[PDB]
Amino acid sequence: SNKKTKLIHGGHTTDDYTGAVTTPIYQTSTYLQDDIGDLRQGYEYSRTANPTRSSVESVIATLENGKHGFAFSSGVAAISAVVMLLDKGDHIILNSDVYGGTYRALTKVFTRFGIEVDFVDTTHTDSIVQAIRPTTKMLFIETPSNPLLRVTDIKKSAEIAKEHGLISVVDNTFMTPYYQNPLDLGIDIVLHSATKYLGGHSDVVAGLVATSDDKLAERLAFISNSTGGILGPQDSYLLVRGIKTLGLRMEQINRSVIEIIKMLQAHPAVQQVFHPSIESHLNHDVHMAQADGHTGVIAFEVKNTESAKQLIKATSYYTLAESLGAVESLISVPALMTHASIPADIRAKEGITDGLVRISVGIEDTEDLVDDLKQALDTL
Amino acid sequence: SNKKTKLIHGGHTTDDYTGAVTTPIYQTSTYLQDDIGDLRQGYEYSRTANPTRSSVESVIATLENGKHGFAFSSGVAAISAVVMLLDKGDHIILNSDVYGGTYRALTKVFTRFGIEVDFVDTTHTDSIVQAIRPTTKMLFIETPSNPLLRVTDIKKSAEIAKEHGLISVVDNTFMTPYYQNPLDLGIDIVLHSATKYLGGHSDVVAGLVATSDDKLAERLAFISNSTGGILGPQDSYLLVRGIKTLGLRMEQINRSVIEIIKMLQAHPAVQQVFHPSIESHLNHDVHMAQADGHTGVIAFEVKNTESAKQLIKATSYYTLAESLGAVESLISVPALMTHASIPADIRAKEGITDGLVRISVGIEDTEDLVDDLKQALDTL
Amino acid sequence: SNKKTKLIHGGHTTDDYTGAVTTPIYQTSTYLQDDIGDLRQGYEYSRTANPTRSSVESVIATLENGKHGFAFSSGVAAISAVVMLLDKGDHIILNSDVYGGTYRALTKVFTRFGIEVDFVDTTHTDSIVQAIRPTTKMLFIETPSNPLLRVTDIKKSAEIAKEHGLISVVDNTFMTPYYQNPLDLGIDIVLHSATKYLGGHSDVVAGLVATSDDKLAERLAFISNSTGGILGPQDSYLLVRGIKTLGLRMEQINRSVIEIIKMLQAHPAVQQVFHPSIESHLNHDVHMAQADGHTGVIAFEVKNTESAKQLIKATSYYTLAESLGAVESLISVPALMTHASIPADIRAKEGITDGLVRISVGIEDTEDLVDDLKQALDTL
Amino acid sequence: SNKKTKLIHGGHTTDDYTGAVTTPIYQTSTYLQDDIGDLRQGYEYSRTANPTRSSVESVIATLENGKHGFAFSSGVAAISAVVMLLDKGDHIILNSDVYGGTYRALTKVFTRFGIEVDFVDTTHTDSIVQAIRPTTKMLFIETPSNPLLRVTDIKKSAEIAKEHGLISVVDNTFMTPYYQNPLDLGIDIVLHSATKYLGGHSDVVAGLVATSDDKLAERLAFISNSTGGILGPQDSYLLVRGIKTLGLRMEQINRSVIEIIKMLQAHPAVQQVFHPSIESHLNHDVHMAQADGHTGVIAFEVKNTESAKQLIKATSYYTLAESLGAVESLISVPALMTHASIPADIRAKEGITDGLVRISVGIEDTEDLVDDLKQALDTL
Ligand SMILES: *Cc1c(COP(=O)(O)O)cnc(C)c1O
Ligand SMILES: *Cc1c(COP(=O)(O)O)cnc(C)c1O
Ligand SMILES: *Cc1c(COP(=O)(O)O)cnc(C)c1O
Ligand SMILES: *Cc1c(COP(=O)(O)O)cnc(C)c1O
Ligand code: NA
Ligand code: NA
Ligand code: NA
Ligand code: NA
Ligand code: NA
Ligand code: NA
Ligand code: NA
Ligand code: NA
Repeated sequence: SNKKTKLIHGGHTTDDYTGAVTTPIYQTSTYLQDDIGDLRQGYEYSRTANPTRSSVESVIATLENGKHGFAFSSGVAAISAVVMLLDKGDHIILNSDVYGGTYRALTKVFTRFGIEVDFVDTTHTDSIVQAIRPTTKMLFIETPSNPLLRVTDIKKSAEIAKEHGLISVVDNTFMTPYYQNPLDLGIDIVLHSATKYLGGHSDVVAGLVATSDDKLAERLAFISNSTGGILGPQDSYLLVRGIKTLGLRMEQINRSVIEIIKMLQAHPAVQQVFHPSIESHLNHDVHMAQADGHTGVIAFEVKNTESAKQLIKATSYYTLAESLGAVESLISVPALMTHASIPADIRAKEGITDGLVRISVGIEDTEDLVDDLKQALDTL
Repeated sequence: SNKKTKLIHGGHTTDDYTGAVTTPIYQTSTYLQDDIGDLRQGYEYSRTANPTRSSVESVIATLENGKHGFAFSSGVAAISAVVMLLDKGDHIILNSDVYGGTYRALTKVFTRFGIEVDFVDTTHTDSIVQAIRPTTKMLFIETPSNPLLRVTDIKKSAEIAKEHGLISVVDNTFMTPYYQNPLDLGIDIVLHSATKYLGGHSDVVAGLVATSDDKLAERLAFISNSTGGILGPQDSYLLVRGIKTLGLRMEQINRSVIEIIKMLQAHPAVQQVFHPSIESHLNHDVHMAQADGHTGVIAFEVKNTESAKQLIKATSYYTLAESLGAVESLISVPALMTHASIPADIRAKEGITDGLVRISVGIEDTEDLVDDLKQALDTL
Repeated sequence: SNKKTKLIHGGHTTDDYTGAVTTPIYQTSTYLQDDIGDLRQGYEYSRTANPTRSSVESVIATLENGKHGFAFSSGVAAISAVVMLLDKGDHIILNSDVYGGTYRALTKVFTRFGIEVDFVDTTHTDSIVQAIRPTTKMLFIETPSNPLLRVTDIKKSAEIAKEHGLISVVDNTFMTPYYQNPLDLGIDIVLHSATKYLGGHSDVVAGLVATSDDKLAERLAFISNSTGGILGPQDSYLLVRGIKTLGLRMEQINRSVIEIIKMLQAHPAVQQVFHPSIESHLNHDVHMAQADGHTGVIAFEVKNTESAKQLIKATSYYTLAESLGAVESLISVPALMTHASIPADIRAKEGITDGLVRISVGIEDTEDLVDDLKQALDTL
Repeated sequence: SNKKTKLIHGGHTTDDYTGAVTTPIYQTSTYLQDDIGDLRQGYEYSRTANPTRSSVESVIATLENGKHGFAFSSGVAAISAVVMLLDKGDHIILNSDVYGGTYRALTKVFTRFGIEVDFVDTTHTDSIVQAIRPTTKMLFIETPSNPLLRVTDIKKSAEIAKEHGLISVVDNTFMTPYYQNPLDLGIDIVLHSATKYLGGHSDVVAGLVATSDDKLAERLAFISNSTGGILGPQDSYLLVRGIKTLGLRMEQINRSVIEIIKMLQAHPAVQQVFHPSIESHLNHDVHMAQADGHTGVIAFEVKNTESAKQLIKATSYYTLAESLGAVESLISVPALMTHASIPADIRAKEGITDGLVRISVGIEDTEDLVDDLKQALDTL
């Protein structure tokens, strides 16, 4: 029925055999066959299928309202598998500010295999239509994006993709299936870095993919089996376990996000704040139309590198580390940690200023997170 | 010093911090930074590097006498990473009877990305020289191969590759580093399905890669980080644990292999036996020159499908399952399980007869394995 | 600062060495010594101390505002260790309705070792004073109790224990440290079946003990080391992980508990409801004075065995299984599952009627849990 | 049939449900019941029984030729459970040099519960007969003992126990079931610290118990369920995995033991050597009558503390750490590490001289272990 119930009872996460109320961890590579070709429960080799992996695959399919789930050894392994649906000479349209690892994979790996990519500003969906070439096969969209949280209209992207025969893909990592369901809006394939919110505890690197399309699912299964970027059973188990509390975690994070944004907007040492909940944010109305909650990632401007570093030193409850979606609140400086490759003038042009801070809101008490960040900002 | 000592004390498999005599399992995705960019021990994000994965990587590099190790989510993920060293338009020479998963990946995935492949009979190394095209970049060799155990001269392959500027790769799964060290013979890259002998216990799917080449290592690290087919920490730990007993297991397997082959050659219901220890086997002398032991995989002919199936039913200690390198002895019928896709007439032409049986010798008592298989053959 | 923050940042649950943001899993039994007797970080043998176990021990000590934590292989192993603080001839006072496993251990194991026990109704604390013998050494109190949720005044129990030289112990399983802190009220020792709420995911059997008393801690450490009921590192890790979401889970459970109790009190097929939040419940005022929330365990009466069984069959979201504190809502019938040993007439006398149902409220959506249980009650 | 085959195929270590060739890890606390009291496969609560624990229990029962197995959180938890078969006023006879942890448990824990113990020299079995009191209920024997490897006649001990109505117990840790089977010689109960050889990889703390006696098994099951010192599922799994290679490891260790003892006896810086394989060792003939191999623990005398410490510093392949039965060879000095509590004069009287060295032989190459220890002895 409701979302918090579906998180607990959706998917197959018990043992039919013993009745165990959690998925057994099948730390195994192969399976007895009673006769040649007769598989007791359909398992024959863990790369092809593993019962613990099958459990987390059924969870993500259920939560995204798809039919088929796939678990990969990382988010970028999921992305790489989806890109390998295409051939040399095929073309992909992506949003201009995709995740750095996605940008790296596409422009430094798959470009050597002859896949062509263009990065366009998808906040206006007619820019997608202009970029469509005769060779375009795929539209790949993150929303909201990192680190400036640009929003793309998912449903219009799906219609454009359908009209032009494109496979549509949404990287739904930042919103999670608790708040945004791209398959319900016509998207062909949805994927996640489960390393972030889904696992939720900073202790699994994993990617998840769901689709309702039988033929796309069969092609993904073939690629997964052939290139072998499969999630292991122990990580599959920890993913299933972490997903149980996804709703509670996301709701705590959202309460804190609202209060933190009020504080940031009021504070004199903060300039621009980037988050889709802000009413003046581009495509705010579009985000509310396609999601019923918010990501915990917020970016905001302080004055310069020195203020950003002192902010980090002065906070007691914001932890300096890579990644997002932890139970701890995380803090980082994109210009130094994710975009330090880009020359400074182009960084500034894109809005990645020296004093741009990104926080990933965790599940600490709301008042503590607000008060801690405010008192640290007061030291500026 | 000697091999069994190096298995125990080679690589870094203790905890410098606590002194723990086994590698801690870092079930973690990210790492505190004391200041922006300052990593306490060089770790920042588990996809890029994880201390448990680093441990198994240092073991495989040590055991193969290389400098750099890489752990992937499966054997075929390791193979896929190595193939991705090449670009569209590049050409690969492989032995004609490569592992089915390798054949599938190359001819159904990477061919769509414009990598060109030819499968040639490398048992004569001048067939490699004939196949070399202006676009050839890589020579990929398994030895001995599956399921007929064809042997390829590793050292001459390495010289040919050096002379023509080719990256040379050996799939060393069947022999393990305990018996065959391709990097010592001039090969650029050695790889393994650690799913088999290295893990040794049928409970991890994993691939391992080693090289001494700094620049190839840097390219593999970039591909691993970008396409994300990384082995998880729990599987990395179980791999390190299984490798400790590799020498004892391989030596038990070899004692049984010798006795089983004597029995098979003497038995009237057995026709041809395929194994590199047989003196009339093609390139027997070459195998002894490049290895100091034997794989546990043996193939042999019985009369037909019915005899093969009754053999399986009559054995008490041979287990019908996919994979090899278990502690249990495994039995299978290639024509029904690995080559059933190939039309029957071409199967017979290649020597994959209906009555071709493959066994993977385990670590059960030698006399039991010999006696069990003999009494089952007597029922034919 | 506030409770939800302390759950995330309290205790030592990172790796000082690598910076890993989660506790490494030390699957290890022993530790290198640089010289005889010099331990790098104080570890020498995992039974005596293990760094992953040390992490969960520091969490429970922090959450209960104690100084010393201890992790055992189960709740009853923790209880057994605490009982072994006493000698033959010593006497224990416990509440009359202690957990069945505690009753079993005391009256069928430790009674054979000459420990004497009396079970008294501690809802009136003067009954403790009357039961105190010259040989009494320990007062052991659960509050609230199972399955009728009787409440005992913790602070008065602590004063009585101090006045008469008794070691005071509270089994704080049902309330968790999120809502009730016995050490802050003068109790000597607090313990938990971490199998329930603390782990929270039905996937660890474990006991935890905390104290502020240096000398009691030293005696518990000696008993733990000597009788060896230690929690393993993998379970220790999963406990630390589950505790992160304890606050969010308990708060969801409490919202559902309030609404479910309203429904139960209004429903015509329900007679008596047992829960400390009900204002007419014995020692309701005492519970509010010593706790700032509620357990998720509720008991209530339907008509008979048949109604209880049909209730179970008609619910979609209440799961029939043993244990409590899961993310799933659990349902059971004490007279058939925990008290079937007791003759029926004595069952009825104690209030364990045939139609007494116990539910453990999980973290499903509140409206679903209320509506599901109501519609099932309507079928009666 | 033969021992190495029984190690692989004995016990139930596959999944009947999926066919998985390894035991699934049931990281779970509780189990769905289809109706009240109807258990799908007999499981209801993991403390009472867990399917992964059940697997390792069936292995130890099979390997010791018993009927019932029990897995505890440590060796001393197994010992404590067996001691709790007795009541206050009952008396136990143990060998005079039992393991220090066993001595500690008995004389500092269970003595407070009124169990009486006498430690006698069981190398002459008539000393057992003399020590038998009217209150004696149990005979507890280690053979061979630590650190001087005294041998006790198991079969005569069993007959004495039967004649006088005693429960007989053998701590079979040092020999393992691969070489010595006390239940076959009439002993009632056999137990192990699986922390040592059985796990074999220094990464599990665990105890195992086997018996053929239905009534003793029922009493052990009740004590295990009631005091809760149960082994967890992950450790149970690693135990099952480690036991697979027990035969190969023990045989490698035995080859090295023979050669090392030759070297030690010939070396001028070595005085007495203690090991049951030495023909002049007390009860050498008795050991050969009840075992078909040897423990890897050897003790030998050098001159003094300084020589012992320099020996440790000069070895490359002997590791200074607590415990035994690792894949690594371990070295220690009892007078400083296990018997430093005992005054020096009594240490010397018992034979625990300052220069007494204990080694636990691992699975490194035999020639390396011999040569390394010899060259280090030459520096004396
Ligand atoms: C309610 C519920 C569903 C239905 O989810 P929708 O959001 O309506 O698609 C599925 N599974 C479970 C377990 C549920 O409780
Ligand atoms: C002997 C030894 C080596 C050297 O191995 P080679 O085969 O000579 O290359 C390396 N590491 C360890 C731990 C050794 O014992
Ligand atoms: C707030 C806080 C504490 C203090 O907890 P009290 O309830 O005041 O005893 C301890 N640790 C952490 C991490 C905290 O945030
Ligand atoms: C041979 C064998 C046995 C019999 O063992 P004994 O030592 O004769 O008691 C039991 N189980 C298996 C799997 C065996 O192979
Ligand atoms: Na479900
Ligand atoms: Na669709
Ligand atoms: Na080493
Ligand atoms: Na080279
Ligand atoms: Na902390
Ligand atoms: Na106190
Ligand atoms: Na078996
Ligand atoms: Na007997």
